[PDB]
Amino acid sequence: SFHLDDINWQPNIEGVYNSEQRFNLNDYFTSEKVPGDGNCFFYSVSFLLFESLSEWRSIKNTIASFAAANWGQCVQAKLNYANSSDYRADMLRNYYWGGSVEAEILSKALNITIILWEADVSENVVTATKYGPGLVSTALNLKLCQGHIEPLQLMK
Repeated sequence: SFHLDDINWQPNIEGVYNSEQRFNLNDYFTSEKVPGDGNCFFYSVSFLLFESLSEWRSIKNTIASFAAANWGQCVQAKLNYANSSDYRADMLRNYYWGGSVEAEILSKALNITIILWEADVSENVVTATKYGPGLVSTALNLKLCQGHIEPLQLMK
C-alpha cells in the first residue's frame, strides 16, 4: 500500500492474520543478510531483537520454555508433534529450520508481533502472515525467500 501500518490484515479465529496485499518488499524494507544455514530463522530474530546474531540459541530456549508451560497455545506445533517434549527435543537441535510454528510461539512468548513475508525470487510478496496483534512497524518482519529467512527493517 502506501504505509505498511495501514495494511488490511484478516484474522482467523486462531489469532493468525493473513494479508493478500502484493507489493515489492524492497520498496518499504531494507533487507539484512544473515548466514544461510538452518539456524537462519533464529539468526534473523536475534538480529532484529539485539542487532547481533549471538542470542539465537537463547531465543530457542525462550521458545522451549513457552512450549513446556503453554503447549495448548502452540497450535501449529501440535499439528506436527505429539507432545511438547518431542517438539522441544527437535527444535533445540542445530539446523532445525524455523518457520510459522516458531513464529507463532515466539510472538506469544515475547509479546511481540512477527510477520512472515513469503516472497518470490524478485522479492514480491506472495503471502503475508502475521502472528500477534501489533503493527508492521513494531513487528519482527521476516523475509522468506527461496528457502532462506532474512530479517527486514523499515526503510529510512
